[PDB]
Formats: sequence, structure tokens, C-alpha cells
Amino acid sequence: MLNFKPYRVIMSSLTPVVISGIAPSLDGILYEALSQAIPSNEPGVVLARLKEILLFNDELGVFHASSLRFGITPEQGIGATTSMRCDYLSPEKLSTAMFSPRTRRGLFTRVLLTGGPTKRRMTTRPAYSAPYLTFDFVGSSEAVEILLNHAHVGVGYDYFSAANGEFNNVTILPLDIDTSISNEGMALRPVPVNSGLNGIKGVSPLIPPYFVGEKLNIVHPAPVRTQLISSLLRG
Amino acid sequence: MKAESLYGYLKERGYSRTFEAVNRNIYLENLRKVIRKAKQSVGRGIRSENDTVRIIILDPRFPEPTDLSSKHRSLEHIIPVRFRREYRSCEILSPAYFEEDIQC
Amino acid sequence: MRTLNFNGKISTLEPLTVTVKNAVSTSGHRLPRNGGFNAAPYFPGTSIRGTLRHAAHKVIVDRVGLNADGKSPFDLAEHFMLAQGVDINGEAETFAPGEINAGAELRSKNPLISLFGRWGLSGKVGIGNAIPDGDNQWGMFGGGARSIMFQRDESLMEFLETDQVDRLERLLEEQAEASVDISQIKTEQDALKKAMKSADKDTKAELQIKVRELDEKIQARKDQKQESRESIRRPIDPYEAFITGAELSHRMSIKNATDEEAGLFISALIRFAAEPRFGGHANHNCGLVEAHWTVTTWKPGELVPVTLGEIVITPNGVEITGDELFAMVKAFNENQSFDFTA
Amino acid sequence: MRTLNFNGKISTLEPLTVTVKNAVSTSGHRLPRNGGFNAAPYFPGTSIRGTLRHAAHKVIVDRVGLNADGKSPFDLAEHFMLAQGVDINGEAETFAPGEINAGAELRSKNPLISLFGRWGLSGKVGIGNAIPDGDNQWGMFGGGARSIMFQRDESLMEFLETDQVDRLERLLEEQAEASVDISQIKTEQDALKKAMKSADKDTKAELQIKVRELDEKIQARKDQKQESRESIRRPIDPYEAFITGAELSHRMSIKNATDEEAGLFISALIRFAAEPRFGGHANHNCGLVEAHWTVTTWKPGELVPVTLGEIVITPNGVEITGDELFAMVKAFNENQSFDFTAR
DNA sequence: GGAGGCCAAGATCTCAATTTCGTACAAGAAATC
DNA sequence: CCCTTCGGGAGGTGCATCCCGGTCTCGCTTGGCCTCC
Repeated sequence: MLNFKPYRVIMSSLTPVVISGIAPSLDGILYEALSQAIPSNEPGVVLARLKEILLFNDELGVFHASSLRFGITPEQGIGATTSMRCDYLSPEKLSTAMFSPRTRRGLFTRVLLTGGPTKRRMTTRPAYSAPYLTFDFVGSSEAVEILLNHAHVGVGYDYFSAANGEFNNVTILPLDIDTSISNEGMALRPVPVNSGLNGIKGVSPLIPPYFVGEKLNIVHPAPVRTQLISSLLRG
Repeated sequence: MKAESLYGYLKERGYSRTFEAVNRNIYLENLRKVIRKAKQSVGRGIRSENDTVRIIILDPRFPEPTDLSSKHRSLEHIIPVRFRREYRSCEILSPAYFEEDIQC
Repeated sequence: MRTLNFNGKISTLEPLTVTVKNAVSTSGHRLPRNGGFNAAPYFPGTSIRGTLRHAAHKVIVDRVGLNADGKSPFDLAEHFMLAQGVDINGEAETFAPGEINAGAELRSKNPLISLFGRWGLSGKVGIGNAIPDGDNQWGMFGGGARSIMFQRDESLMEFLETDQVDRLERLLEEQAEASVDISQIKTEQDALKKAMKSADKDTKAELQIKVRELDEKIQARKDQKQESRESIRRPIDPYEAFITGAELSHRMSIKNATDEEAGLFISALIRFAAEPRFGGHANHNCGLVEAHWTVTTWKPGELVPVTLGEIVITPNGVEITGDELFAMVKAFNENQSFDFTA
Repeated sequence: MRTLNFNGKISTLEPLTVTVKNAVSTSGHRLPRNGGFNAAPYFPGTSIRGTLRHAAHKVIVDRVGLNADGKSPFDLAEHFMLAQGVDINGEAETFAPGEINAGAELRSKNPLISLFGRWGLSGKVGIGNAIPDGDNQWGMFGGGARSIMFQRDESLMEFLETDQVDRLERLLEEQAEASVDISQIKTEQDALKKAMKSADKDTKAELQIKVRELDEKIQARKDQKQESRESIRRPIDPYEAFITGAELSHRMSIKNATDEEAGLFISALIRFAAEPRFGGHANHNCGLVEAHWTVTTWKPGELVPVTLGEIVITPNGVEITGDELFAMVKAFNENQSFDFTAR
């Protein structure tokens, strides 16, 4: 419970952003940041404390936190890059000092890295590498700024593990019109189907975390949205 | 020589950082001194709550509002937080060509 | 249970390079850049995360020690569970999907699997990327040429017996003639890549396979060398690294943390400081880093960072600062009920 | 099995230089740069590592002994294996990934390969770049100009018969005419090199092909010089080098160094001290260096490393302090279980 | 005689080439060790 | 206590190299075969 203003947050993307089908919502980033800030993972309490720094639409059941929208400058644009996570079974990893290989005549059975459950998993994921990441939200600038600057949260998939979509130089600029939920009838974040907002149909929980809770039908924006950084800083 | 001599300090005190690293550290320290000095300069502007100042920064290197990746972006901190909105909406004497690029 | 954010700088002692398939292309070895060539490279957080997971695994191995037989108690299944979190023998607790705070028993008993997760158990350590602070903090390091030893030092020919000096002469002859042949084939290949640009798609169904058969001819010619399969006089391609003494901003975090998990992480950092190497090209001593991490935590309830200490890893030593970090390390050293096996 | 970090300084006795194909361009000869044109030049770790690898190869050759004539028992393939890690036979045992203790036997029986590695076998030795200390400390050395011997001193001309004197006359006239023609062609080529900047990719292409055929015209003009293909009198392009007395901070590591492997490395440093030459332009005595290293080991899990000793290489000798380095050298020297010969 | 491990075989293919450069000053007070 | 001097003339040319030689891989299962339990 605190006075909440429409803010647009623009940050410099330092690593490619991996989008999990639905565009990463700023409310999910803030939920992770709060889960880190209050050392408790329970969705209920973290949500309860997220409402104190984000406006929550009760009649619509969503947080006023627009989805990810890439800010592209005339010099750098939205690009297609691959976030590549590859097993590195080093010789030091592959050594008797760390484990006891099954032996046959004093020879150690080599790990079959080619295939099988012990393979060198070369997982490639689509990632988007734009110069800037932008979100819009109706909230307290102070708390969200502190969280995004100091909480270990990125934009996209598994920022903890893959370090995807890391950002720095978080800049918050106040907006004149609330562009978090709706904009000329185009949904700017996951919103329920019945809201009358048009976009792309999908299945996902409305409130974060977006990997627990019944996946009800929702309308969400285009996963990859691009705007000129000048158009975004115009306000 | 501050960079060189400070490098001598770190070298003889055992710290291993190359001379170019000390050059960078000295550069960043000086740039933060420049930020403080320019903040003082802008503070000259307004002293009374009724003061109205038209600040004209004629340096080309002062970051443009649209250039969030500009090299001297920290200089944007010179403007007080409260007056950052007029910083974003500021008349540019000699701006740099923008366009209507269809790939927006 | 505290979220520990290690916000800090990595100063590079020897150039820091990493090979990523997407970043590296035929044009040369380039760092991950997140954009065009003019973009700013970043050292992946994946490489640092894997290196620190390996360090933590080694810390766990040392703490466990060896059996009476002098063999690590870990088998291949446990080793791959601790090292890369892949269950090979399909014997792992498949936690239900919708409880976030699941596996508390495994987290308590196994702090390595707690910090760095397994498949199906979210890890607690988010290791962010080492972002360079500057604009010209990368460079094409390495590079050179694998020089024929006997064409540089003539004295080394006094060791070769004549039946091997003629072998060397044959090797140089074969290298030279195979290399002009491969050069001609490459000249045809690039001429064909020029011709691709005037594609009308009547020829293209043939041109790409023609290119492929030229590559096959190249491989055949390399196979034809009787004395040496690969040319020795190779100009080594440079690899893109972060300059020596590059100040890279690094953000690492542990999520809600029992004293034991944070202690294990700090011990992993203390063991990584023995060989502070990130990335490959270790032949050129690449990866040697020294980093100062300011360990901040969040005040209970309040949104403010309190500084609990600093982890200054340097060639001269590891300076753990802050009584609370020492308390975490001591907690990890004690609490010997950890059961890393399965 | 200790991780020895040699941290030290390479003082320069004569200019330290290296020509790396990537760094040098048509603008001239430039030292390998620490990430940018306006960067501190660094001596590549590659050159130091190769010099030390050849020093260690010579150490192993002398240790294995020389036959009556002076030939080592190693064949050519073994020498290439030891010095450059290239197997010409292809019999070198490729370690399929996933092989536990990959090359532990080869490492035990081949200390040199264990140190400097191979294809698919990690080299325990990492030889880092030598970065300079302090601004400047690099400059354009060499330079000057090859000069016609007989136009500098006429006393060398009394040693030539009349036919040879007329041969020199023809050589000089040919050089002058070729210089004039090539200079005209190069002025046209330079007009094209200015025209580059309007690099419309198609005009860039045609202009580049025009520069190519102008180069072929130059080569053909020089091919029609009966007496001398190359101009005898010509300015020597300077090479960038680290000045004499330059201090270059250097870091080397031996990861998991057995006493035998570290003893071999120290013996390689000892033998390198005999000819402590790094880089090229050795005709100008470039590369001579005196280097002092502090060897520090770091038992993993301990907050501080312990200094085993110090290796100082100077023109007056190699000073080794610390009993540990002596014990390692003696352990390497007194082990007879190194089958350096290929399997 | 069954159970591990090493090694060869299996269909064609999908794509894109940067071209170095920071920063250029003033003075507050003084019983200084 | 005096009183610090004017000026003169600043190059001419050469020649700017030749050449190497640019790698293996590998992210999968599967059975055939070869040795051990």
C-alpha cells in the first residue's frame, strides 16, 4: 500500500535475452527480486509484498507491469543469437581424484559422452540480443529501482543458471499515461481472455511466478516487441 | 604520471594490476571528479526556491537523452534527479540525425 | 536464510578468453557479444558458474576425502549428479512440479546440489556475467605460427639422423605441394562463393554440392600426405580475450541461504583462488583472475543492502572480510551430517 | 602435485620484438597490442611458451643423451611431438573424450608433454603474456637503410674486375629505372588507395582488382630486371620493440605440477638462461632478457600461498633460492622412468 | 555362457564477414611534520 | 654615472623485399564384436 506512479524502466541488455514463449513480464522479475530480498520462496507472501511496490489490478487479477519490449537503437537492433549451455567434462572432472570409475582389468571405463544419460548436453536456446530492454509498470520507483539494481534478476529464462539477459544501467522515467495493461486495446502483458484485450492466445498463470498455479487461458503481446529507444524515451 | 606512479605503488605493494588498468582507474576517478565539479557548477544555478535557471551545456559530449549508451553517460547524473524530466525533454542545439526507421 | 549478493570486480591477470560456438564463426574466434561486432563482449556467466561448480565439487571431494582404499566414494552417478546435475541411473527424487520450496531434505543433506541445482531442483546460486567496464577492454590475443622447429634452430638438425633428415625433407616437400594444391582448391571454392551471389537457382542445386566435393577433394589431398596429415607451418588464428587488467563488473548471488550452503560457496571461492582460472587457452595462462566481491545481504523486510564483508581473491592470498562470512565458513566446516552420496 | 605460480618480471637487456601476423598490417610493423590500436603492446605468451618448449625439448634431448656422432635416439616424429605437440605419424594416442585419467600414463612417462600438453591433452604449463610496466617502454627500433657497399666506401671497388664494375653500373641503372617506373605505378596505386574510402561495395571490388593488377604490374616490372630482382638500396622498415631495460610483468602457472614435471620446467628455464632470447630480429641481438620469478605454490583450501623459492636469470648466472626448487630439479634429474619415446 | 565396454555406421545440410582513436584544471585554507 | 650592435644564408637524392601456411570435434543411438564376471 503506497502511492504508485506510471514508470517506464529502460535498461541496457548485456547478454542475450531468452524468452520462454511468453514475453518476460516485469512482475516476474520483481517477484524473483523480492523472493531474494525477503528470503522466502512462498508465493503468497512474496506476492503480498509485491503489491506494496506494484499496482495490482483486482478486477483483472494482473499486476500493472507490462511485458518485455526491446528498445532498439539505430546502431544496434534486435538480433537472433543462441544461448548455448554445453557440458564441459574436463580431464580434471574425468579423473579418479573426484570419483571411482568402474574398473575392468585396471582400465577405467570411459564415460560415454557421445550419447546416453551421461552425454555432453549441448543445449541451444533461442535468445534475442537487443541494445535495450524496456518495461512499463505502475508502481513505486524507489523499490523497483533498488530491486532491479541490486537483486540478482535478469530478463528472460533462468537468469540464475544461464546468466541470460543480464542488465545494468537501469533508468526509470515517469510516464504520463498508464501503458502497463492496455494500449489502444492491444494487451501489453499476459491478461485474461475475458478482459476484451486482443493479442496472442496462450496458456499461463496471470500473476507470478509463471511456473506454478493453474495455467488459464490468457492474451499476451507478441513475445518479441521492438520500439525505437527514441520513441520509448519520448514518454 | 599519477597513473604511472600509482602503478608503482600497486607494483611495490605487491598488487598485480597492469599500467593500463591504473590508467583506467585514474581516468574513472578523474571523471568522477568532473561529475562532482559539474554538479557544483549546476548547483550555482539554483540557490533559492524561486530561482529559475536556463542551463546551457554547450559541450558536445554531454549525453543526449536518447543516447543511453553514450560514453560519458555518468555525466547525466549532473542534473538533479528532480529535474531529470526536463533533461529528457530538452532543446538540442546541434542534435544528430534521427529517422523513421521502419524496423521500429 | 539470507540472500547473499556478491557484487564485485574481476581484474584480469592474464587475458580472459572463452570459446562459444555461436560467437565463433569462420571469420574468426570472437567472444559472446550480444549484438554486432561493435557491441561490447561479455564473459559468459555460464563459464564462471561451471568453473565455480567444479571448485565446489572439488571442495566437497576434499571434505569427504578418500575411502580406506584410496578411491573417491563417489561413483559415476553421484559424480555426475554433483558435477552437472544429470541423473544417469534415473534414481533421483523427482520432486512434484508445483511446490517451489521442494527438496528441503536434499538441500540440507547435499549443499552442493543446493547451491548449484540438479535436474528438477532449482539451484540457489545465480552466477552472473563478468561485464567489462570499458570500451576497449578486449583484443585478439594469442595468434602466431607453429614454426617448423628445424627451420628456426639449425642446431636441432645436428640431433636428427640422416634417415630422419630425409624424412624431414620429404615432410616439407609434401607439406609445400599439398598446401599449394589446397590453395588452388580454396581459390576455386572462393570463386564459387563469389558466383553464389549471382545465383539464379538453376545452378545452386549443383553449386553447393560442387563446393562440398571440393572440400572432399581437400580432405583427400590432406589424406594423401604420407608423412604428415596436417601442415606444421600453420599461422595460428587469434582468439578474442579480455585485456590484461580488465575490470569486469561481476554480479553473483546465492538465494536464501542456510549458513552451510553459503559456507560451501565461500570454500569453493577459496579453492578457486588456488587456480583462479576462467575460460580456456590455459596454454597461454589465460583466465587468471583476481576479484574483489563485496558480499551484501538484504535487511530482514527492508529493501536495503547491508554489507556483511568482502571476498578479495588475489595472487597473494584470499582475504575473507567480515565476521559473518567466517561464521558461514565455520558452519560449513562443522555440520558434518552432509550426505553427498545416494 | 602442486600448482606452481611463477610471478615475476622480465627486464630487457636488448630490445624485445615479435612479428605476429594478426597485429602487423600494411601501415608498418606493430607489436601485438593489449586490445586496441592505442593499447600497451604486450609480448605474446605464445612466443615465450614456444621458446620455453624448445628449451625443454633440448633439455630432454641432452638428458636422454647423444649418440657417438651426436644424434638423439628420438626420431623426427618424437621431436615434433615434444617441441610442437604435432603427431606426424598419427600414431599419438588420441584420448577419446570421457576417458578417465586421460593421459595419466603418458603424463607420468612423458613429463615434457605433461607440461606443454598436446592435442586433446591439457598442458599443465600456462605461459602468460608479458605486459610492460609503465607508459612508453616501446619504440620503433631497427630501421635504417641497406646501402650500396661501393657507394659508401670506394675502397671496396679496387677488388672488382672491369666486367664486375660494369655489372654494378648495369645494376644501378636498372635499379634507378625500375624505381622510377615502380614509383609511378605505386603513385597510381596510392591514388586508388585513397579512392577506397568511397567504398561502394561494387566499386570497392573493381578498385581492389585494379590494385591487384597494379601489384602484378609491379611484380612484372621487377621480373624484367636482368641484374637485380630487388632494389639493393632501400630503407628498412622499423620494427616495434620493447626498449632495452623494459620491465615486463610475467605470470606463468604449472597446474598440478608433480615434482618431476616442475623440475623439468625449472631445468628448461635454466637452459633457456644460456641463450635467454625471446622473439625475433636476433640479427640485432633482440630478445635478450634477464627475468626473475618468484615461485609460489597454493595448497587448495588454504587462504594464502607459500613461496617455494625464486628463479633469477641474469647474464651472470641463474640464481635459484629456496630448497624446494632444488629438490624438484633433483627429482626430475634422478628419475629414470620417462619414456619420452613415442609408444 | 551372460554383461559390460570400444568402435563404426547411419540421410543430407545449413549460413550471416566490424575494420582503431577518452580525458586537456581551478585554488580553498594553515602555527606543517 | 654611461650602454648592450646590426645579417646572412638554411640542400641537393636515393630507395621502401622476397614467403610461408590457416587442424583435428562434438554434443546420438545402436548393435557387432571383444573381452571379463
